[PDB]
Amino acid sequence: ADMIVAPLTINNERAQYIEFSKPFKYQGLTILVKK
Amino acid sequence: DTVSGLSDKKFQRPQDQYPPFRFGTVPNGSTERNIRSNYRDMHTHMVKFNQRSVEDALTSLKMGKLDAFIYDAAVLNYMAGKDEGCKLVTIGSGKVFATTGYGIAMQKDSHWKRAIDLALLQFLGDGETQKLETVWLSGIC
Ligand SMILES: *[C@@H]1O[C@H](CO)[C@@H](O[C@@H]2O[C@H](CO)[C@@H](O[C@@H]3O[C@H](CO)[C@@H](O)[C@H](O)[C@@H]3O)[C@H](O)[C@H]2NC(C)=O)[C@H](O)[C@H]1NC(C)=O
Repeated sequence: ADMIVAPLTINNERAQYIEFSKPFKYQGLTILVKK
Repeated sequence: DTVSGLSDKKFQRPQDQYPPFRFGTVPNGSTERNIRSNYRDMHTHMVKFNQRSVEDALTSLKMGKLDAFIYDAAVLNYMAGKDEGCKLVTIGSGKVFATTGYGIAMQKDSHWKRAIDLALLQFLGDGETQKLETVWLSGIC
């Protein structure tokens, strides 16, 4: 592959071997509960 | 709320009999560039600005000089969070227009960017930015 166009999360483990781009959408982490 | 953001005809069309006027937009900073680049009609109408920072603008608003303030997100949120009683911003989850972020500016293509950036990613990774948020940026309301 030559590019990844997908919801890829930016973190320390990937930045050592990849040159990322500026984020295009900010997000966090939640949990799912049935209601 | 009274205004639906930058798409409301009140802002978009400054020709009302009751002309909701003079959002702060301290001149010759950053958001003024966005306003003057995208839609020139506010920038033409918008001349009753503030000559000082948010500190003077908030008291001017409280005194009734102007009824709307347009500025950054973090600083305005902090100002609203630290106040006697409360002055309410528009709907906060939707009050972040033209989303961006702070950062460090260096010289063009310097070798520090490789290390300081990864340090920042680490910092956001271990949660050490979080208790800084608790310590330095908090309010009662
Ligand atoms: C935005 O850019 C301006 C550009 O200089 C910054 O300075 C303001 O610009 C006006 C217009 O050029 C300047 O007026 C000057 O005033 C002095 C003293 O009255 C006069 O002798 C000069 O001939 C000239 O007319 C002035 O430097 C300044 N405006 C005022 C009222 O002092 C300005 O700092 C930048 N940022 C902001 C937030 O405005």
